[PDB]
Amino acid sequence: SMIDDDGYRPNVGIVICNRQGQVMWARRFGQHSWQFPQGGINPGESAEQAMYRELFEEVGLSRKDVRILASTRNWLRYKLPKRLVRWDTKPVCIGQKQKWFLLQLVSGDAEINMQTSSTPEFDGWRWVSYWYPVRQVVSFKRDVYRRVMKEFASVVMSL
Amino acid sequence: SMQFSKMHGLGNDFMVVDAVTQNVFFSPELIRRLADRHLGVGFDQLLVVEPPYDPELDFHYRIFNADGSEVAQCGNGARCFARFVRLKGLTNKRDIRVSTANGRMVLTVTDDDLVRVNMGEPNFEPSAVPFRANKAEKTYIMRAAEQTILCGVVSMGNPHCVIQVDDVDTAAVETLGPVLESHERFPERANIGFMQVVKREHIRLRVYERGAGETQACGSGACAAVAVGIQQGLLAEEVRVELPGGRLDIAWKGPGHPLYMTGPAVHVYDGFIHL
Ligand SMILES: [Cl-]
Ligand SMILES: [Cl-]
Ligand SMILES: [Cl-]
Ligand SMILES: [Cl-]
Ligand SMILES: [Cl-]
Ligand SMILES: [Mg+2]
Ligand SMILES: [Mg+2]
Ligand SMILES: [Mg+2]
Repeated sequence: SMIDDDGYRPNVGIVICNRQGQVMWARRFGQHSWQFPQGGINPGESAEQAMYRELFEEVGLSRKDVRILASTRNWLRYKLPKRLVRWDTKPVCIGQKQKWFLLQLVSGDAEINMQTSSTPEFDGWRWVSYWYPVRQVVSFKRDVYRRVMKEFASVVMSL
Repeated sequence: SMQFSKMHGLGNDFMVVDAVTQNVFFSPELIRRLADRHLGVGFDQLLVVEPPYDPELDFHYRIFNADGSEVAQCGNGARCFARFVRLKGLTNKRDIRVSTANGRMVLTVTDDDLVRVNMGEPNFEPSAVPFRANKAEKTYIMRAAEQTILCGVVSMGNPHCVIQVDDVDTAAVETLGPVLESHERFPERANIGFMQVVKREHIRLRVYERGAGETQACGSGACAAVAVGIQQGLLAEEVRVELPGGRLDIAWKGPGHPLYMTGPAVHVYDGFIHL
C-alpha cells in the first residue's frame, strides 16, 4: 500500500559509525552477503520513526544507544534488477526510495543485538573502514551508496 | 564531467582521480585517451584512488601508464596519493592504510604536509643484494675499467652500489655508471649512486639506475645512499637528500630498525573532463 505511483517503496537506510570513523556492516541472514540496515516506512510513520523502528528491529539499538549526526537532504532511489521484481504482487515494487541516516553509536558494542525479532534480517556484523561498503555493496545499490557515503563523509571525518 | 587533479611527486607528473565518490571505469582505451595531451589530459602516470578491498584498509589505488597498462612498482605515487585523499576530504587520517599492486603500506602525513613511507630494513648481506663478495663489509674495493673504486653495497629490496663523490655535478655518471651497473659482481645488475656528502645530515645525489640510466628522483637510491653512509659512520640519523628532481628526507636508526623516506607532493591543478 505504501508503494508510490512509480513502483518505489519509501524506505530508510542506516549508516552507523563509531568514534574511530568505522561503519557498521551487517551480514544478511543465512547468506554471505553484507549491507547496511534499511527498512520500509510504514503507513503512519515519518522517516525518523521508521528509522528508529527498523534500527531496533535489525540492530537491537535503542534511541539512547545512538545519536543522529545527519540525514540525506533528498530521497535516493534504486531500481531492482528486472530478475528480482515480483511482477505478480500488486502493487508491483520495482525499487526503493530511500532516506538515509547517519548515526553515531554512543553505547558500547555489546548493545548491538541482531536477534530482537523472531525473523532477523541479519546474523552478524563487523566494523569496516568508511569507504569499504562502496566497493562491497551489491551492484544495484552502489549508486546510492556512493552518493550517501560521499554526502556523509565530511561529518564522519570531523570526529 | 569527471573531476581530476594534477600532482607532482618523485619527479613525476600524476593525473589523480577520486574513483571513490565518482563512478568511473578505466579501460585501456579510456586511459590511452586521457593520456593524449590534446584529446585528453596528458600525464606521466595516472593514479586512481578506489575504495579498499580489505575492511581494515582505507583505500586501494592503482597506477596506469600512458599505454593503458597497470603499473606495479613498490611505493609508486604514495605521496601524491596520501596528500590527495586528505586534500579532497576522503579521509582526515594522518596514518593512511592503503593497498596497491605491490601490497599494502601505512603512509604518514607529517605536520608540514610531507608524506613518510616505511621502506623496510636495509639489508647488507651480499647474498641478498645479490653481490659477489665473501662477507658483508662496510666498504668494498672494485676495479671498473682502468679504475679502482671504493663503494658500499646494500639491498632496499633492489640492489644498490654507492660511491662517494666530491661534487655530483662533476662526477662521470655517464662513464662509471654503466661500468658498475652491469659489473660482473652484480649478477642482477645494480643501481649506482654518486653521493656528495655536504654535511652529516645533508647529501647530494645522482643515480644511474639499473637499466634505466640517470633518472631525476630514484627514491630507493636515496634510501640506499643514506643507509650506506650511515653504515659507514659518515651520516647522521636523519639526512636531507638532494636529487636532480627534488628533495627527500631519510631517517634510519641503523640495523634492527626500518628506514623511513619522507617526501613532498605538489598539488598542481584541478580539472574536469567530459568522458
Ligand atoms: Cl527505544
Ligand atoms: Cl568500486
Ligand atoms: Cl608520489
Ligand atoms: Cl672488482
Ligand atoms: Cl630496480
Ligand atoms: Mg531491512
Ligand atoms: Mg527490517
Ligand atoms: Mg520493515
